[PDB]
Amino acid sequence: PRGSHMEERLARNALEASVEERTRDLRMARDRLETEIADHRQTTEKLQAVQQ
Amino acid sequence: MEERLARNALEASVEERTRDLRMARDRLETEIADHRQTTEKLQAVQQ
Repeated sequence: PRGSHMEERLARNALEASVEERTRDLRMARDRLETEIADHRQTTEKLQAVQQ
Repeated sequence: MEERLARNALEASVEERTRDLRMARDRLETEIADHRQTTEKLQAVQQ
């Protein structure tokens, strides 16, 4: 006993799960990298201030 | 001179971090762009 769009909804669930998990991974990578860039910016700004 | 060598080593370290962070940024930019085109194509095949 199957709905007329059951297979299509299951395919949608599969694709959605994968795409959203990739999205979370890329958000996390982006977060880590922004934090590193901020550390680097603080470091360079402070070293610039003391160079003269 | 010791202070000059230490200075240059720190300078070199900082320039290296700049290069690595730019490489990482460029790569993640491409990854994000590619993912976005996947999501847009996904979304349009439904509607």
